[PDB]
Amino acid sequence: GSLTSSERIDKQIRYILDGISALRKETCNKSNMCENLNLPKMAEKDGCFQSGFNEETCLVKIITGLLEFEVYLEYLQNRFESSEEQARAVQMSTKVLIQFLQKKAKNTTPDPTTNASLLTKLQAQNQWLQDMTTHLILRSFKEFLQSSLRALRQM
Amino acid sequence: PIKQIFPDDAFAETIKANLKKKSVTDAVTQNELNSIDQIIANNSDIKSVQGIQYLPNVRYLALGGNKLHDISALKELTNLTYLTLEPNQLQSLPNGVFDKLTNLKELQLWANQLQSLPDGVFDKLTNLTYLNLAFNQLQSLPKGVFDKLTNLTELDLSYNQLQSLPKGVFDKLTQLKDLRLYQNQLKSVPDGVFDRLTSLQYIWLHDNPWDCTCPGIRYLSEWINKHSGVVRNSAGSVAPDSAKCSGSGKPVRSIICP
Repeated sequence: GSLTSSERIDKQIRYILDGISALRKETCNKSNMCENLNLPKMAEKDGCFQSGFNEETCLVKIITGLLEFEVYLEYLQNRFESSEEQARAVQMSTKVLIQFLQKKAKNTTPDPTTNASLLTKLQAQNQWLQDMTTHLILRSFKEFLQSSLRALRQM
Repeated sequence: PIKQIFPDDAFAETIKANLKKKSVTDAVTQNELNSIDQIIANNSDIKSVQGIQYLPNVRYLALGGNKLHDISALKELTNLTYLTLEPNQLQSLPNGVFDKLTNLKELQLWANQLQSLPDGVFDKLTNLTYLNLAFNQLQSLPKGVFDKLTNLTELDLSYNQLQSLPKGVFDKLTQLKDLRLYQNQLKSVPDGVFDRLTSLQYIWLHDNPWDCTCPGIRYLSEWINKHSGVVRNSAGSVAPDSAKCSGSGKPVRSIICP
């Protein structure tokens, strides 16, 4: 169904959000960082807000951003000790998510090679930078999901 | 007025918005009530749906949220076809909630503080083509739990704490095409468990800590090798090797017994 599928996506996102919240807790319990990277962000032009809403361009953006987050999600593996099953679950449930959004759609991936070296570049940095990268992934992937969640609720 | 018919505060706002009314004190016609066939009220603050029984033609229902416990009034919506039910805090399904809802095609039941499914609970739902019991925290399934569900084509049991499966659990599901068991605690499955699933197109087994000690792993290991196409990863792609042994991290299907 349409209501079934839409509930099922709503639910999958909420589960990822809970997870992110766990990693958040664990990380700024070390960094206190909760108040360059070019991380995927929603802008009014993407069609996802209530002023300027557009199903088709919103949905393309959701799926493109999520696909861009993936390498940042890979970065996240083994930077967590008490909340690692979740670190893994977040990575894996994003994939399931992207798969649900694709069945929903009609009509652009990232290159693995940039991603292989962007990833060694982030992993190469000092411990403060490493944690600063983490807090920003978590923060921006979260805002991204929330924005995706509100819009899907209106599609 | 609406607030009289639907005594719950949030449920009255749902209906008000559903009908394009200006306040919860507006009167409603027999026409307005007769013609609601879809109610969308997941992640709401509803505690009770009392009043819903005055809405005989609801076919599509999404219902759920932190505060919900009182769903007794669902029982006589004999037209309900698509139901998504998410009572976050609920601990016990009312005796035979689903018994009179025999036109149900699609049932999503996400009730994570429930922990045990009462036996018989799905026995009247013979028209179900799709059952989703993800996100509960199920340690086990009761015997015979899916037996009357002859028509299921999609069954999703992922994100639970299943440690084992009942012998024969899927034996009556010959139309099943899609079966999800990922993100549980399966150490193993019983010999034969998939043998009757001759329509299976997609199965997901990854993110279980499988026990690969021989001879126990035999059946599963050989099963995965002999349906290398059905076995899928989180991105929906073919990945026989996604099923992995705990500790070691080897592919289950890389284990060969004497």
